[PDB]
Amino acid sequence: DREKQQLSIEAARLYYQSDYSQQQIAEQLNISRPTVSRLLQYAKEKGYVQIRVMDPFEDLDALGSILEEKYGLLEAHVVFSPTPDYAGITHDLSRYGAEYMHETVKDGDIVGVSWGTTMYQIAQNMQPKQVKGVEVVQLKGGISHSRVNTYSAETIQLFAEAFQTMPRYLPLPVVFDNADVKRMVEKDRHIERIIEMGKQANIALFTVGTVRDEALLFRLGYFNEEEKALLKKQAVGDICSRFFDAKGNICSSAINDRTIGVELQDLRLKERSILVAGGSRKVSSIHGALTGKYANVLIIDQHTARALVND
Amino acid sequence: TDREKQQLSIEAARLYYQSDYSQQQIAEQLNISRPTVSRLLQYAKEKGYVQIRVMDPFEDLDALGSILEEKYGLLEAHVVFSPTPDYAGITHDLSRYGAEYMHETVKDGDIVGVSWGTTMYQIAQNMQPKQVKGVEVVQLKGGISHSRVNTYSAETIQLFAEAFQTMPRYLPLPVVFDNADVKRMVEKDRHIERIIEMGKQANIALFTVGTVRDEALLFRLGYFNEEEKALLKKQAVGDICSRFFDAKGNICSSAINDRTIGVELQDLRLKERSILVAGGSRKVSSIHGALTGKYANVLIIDQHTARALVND
DNA sequence: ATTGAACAAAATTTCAAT
DNA sequence: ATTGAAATTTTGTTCAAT
Repeated sequence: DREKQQLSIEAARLYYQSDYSQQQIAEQLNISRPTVSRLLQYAKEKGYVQIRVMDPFEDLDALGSILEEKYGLLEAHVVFSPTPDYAGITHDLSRYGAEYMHETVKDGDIVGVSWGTTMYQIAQNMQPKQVKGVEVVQLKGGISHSRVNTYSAETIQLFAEAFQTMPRYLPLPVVFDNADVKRMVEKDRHIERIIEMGKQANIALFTVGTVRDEALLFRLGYFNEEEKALLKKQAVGDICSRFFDAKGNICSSAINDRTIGVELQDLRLKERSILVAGGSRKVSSIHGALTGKYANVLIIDQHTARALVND
Repeated sequence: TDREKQQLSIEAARLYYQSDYSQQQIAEQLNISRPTVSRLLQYAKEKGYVQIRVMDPFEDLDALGSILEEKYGLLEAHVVFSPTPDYAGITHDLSRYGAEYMHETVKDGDIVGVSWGTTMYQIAQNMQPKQVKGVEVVQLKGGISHSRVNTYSAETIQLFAEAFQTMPRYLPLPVVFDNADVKRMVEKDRHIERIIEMGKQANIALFTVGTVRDEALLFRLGYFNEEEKALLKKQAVGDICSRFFDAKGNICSSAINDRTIGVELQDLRLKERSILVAGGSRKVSSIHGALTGKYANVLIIDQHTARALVND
């Protein structure tokens, strides 16, 4: 009684799993084209072919709402990434970072920047704007040397150009050998306004770093091999090379007190402190940072965002 | 790459399908052109926004797989839909599934044996690159001096290697030696044996079954010297790795298969996953003899050939 | 219930413009 | 690149036709 059902199931499939024409189907079945159309209608009617309007948008909205409540943030943006490998996440996040900055930055904003290959990516997306009275400042200390390009210079430059301003560098190394040295530098007439502008910034954009032995800070030699072994133990991640713990506290003030850059606690004051991070290799650093309540805007992927809530 | 267009596009697709609205109609509510609406719908399908699934009695597909999954004692049986019953049409579709399966299957530190074949090469091309490490990929099948079609042997194993962040282990030997003694002491050469041994160590194996007709050039390259060509034609049903067998999956002539190069057949049964991709209306006899020989424990086959199998 | 020419409404897609 | 207009198939739909 049901050799028709089989045909309807057979023909309907060809027209959906082969991208076949109605007339393509009528050829092999040696039947009329109108008949084939009727068969397809019949299959839809009894539900041999069922159609679904999956919309991840809704999912992402709600997930964000949880992170907003969980860590008490102003904004949480969950960005869809098709892949959970680090690279794919980075790219998708980066491009959203760009868009957000473009939408967010208004005439007369004071914008603090950092460097990082993360940070560079967000910048690279064009994000140009006819904005006025905007200034852009370096928040993170620099290097003597590195095996990879830091892209530090170009990073802040591109930000500047895009905002019809020019860069305020912080022309200092990330770490001084001695704390007294560090104190006396930050007080210099010129240096101080740069740090002060750092603190004045109403926008701040940064990533959090990893603990892998492939970290730039580990490689470059401004840290004791002996102390790094101890420091790594107590430090989940870093923002601008100030290291925190699983509760967001400075793991070592001894070392932090000889580290250059705007101060972590300053971040809490800022009208928008924007963390972009993601990647399942980084989840440890993100929890610490949000616990420290250093960000009030979070940009994160759904892989990492899932791992943060469901834990 | 706009949040609004993704939202607007999906809403329109939702409207067109769910409430059964015409593109013209959708264009009314959205106050846009009819062509635009059509493009939006295409975009939604493209990014997988709208998903269409076809359901049926299990016989048609799925269980169609389980019945022989259990009949031949195979671990896995995958029946792939092909819109047509000719070889090319089937091969193409099987090939693409082959690629996907390998991508899902191959894990860090696998030993992967492959072969060559017009079949094998398409699976190879449709292979997806993968973030995997410690993987090794080895040649299981002997080679040729010459052929009228390109064997694609080299590129086949190369593409597999590249995709798995390893490099190729070739077997630099002819498929057949004139004399069995020659063959034996070649296999014992310290360099060669590492390769054959790695062949036996492989926990994954991927191969097709060449039919009697297919290896007519094996017949035609002066091997088997004909007095054996006859013996093989009538008896053998197929050939995996240019080794032959009969309908009950048994080496047809051990005399001949003792001067043949490649990873031994019986080794295939030992492997954690031995994956046969074959199908085709003209090629069922071979599959019959390969699955009976208990060589494969994973089968990838089309529905035309799969039904013809259950008709024994 | 059921074909299928012939017609008729419905998407596809090039063509031109912005 | 994008949007509509315009033409062309592509899907549906009346009609009993040869």
